[PDB]
Amino acid sequence: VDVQQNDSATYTNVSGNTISEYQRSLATSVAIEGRYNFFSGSLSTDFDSN
Amino acid sequence: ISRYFDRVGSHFLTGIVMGGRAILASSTNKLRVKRDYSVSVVAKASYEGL
Repeated sequence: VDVQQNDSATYTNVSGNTISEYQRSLATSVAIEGRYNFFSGSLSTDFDSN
Repeated sequence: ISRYFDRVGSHFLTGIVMGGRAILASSTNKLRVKRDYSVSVVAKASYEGL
């Protein structure tokens, strides 16, 4: 048997990192008024989406 | 003959140097991206009669 010295080392390192972020906002508002000498009217509407 | 060169080689070592070798290779990439847009709209009306 023929034995040869072969003292050796190898190293490898691979890493990946990722972040993804998405954001949305929506706002809506409506205000209405109505007037008559013997009547008053008001309406409001509000909407929010995230 | 072809098998002989395959199994024991066509040459033999007669002049060798005795050593240590070390190698390192390293790489890094980073990327970050940000983009955002905002819109705001206002519409107002006021109206009057007699």
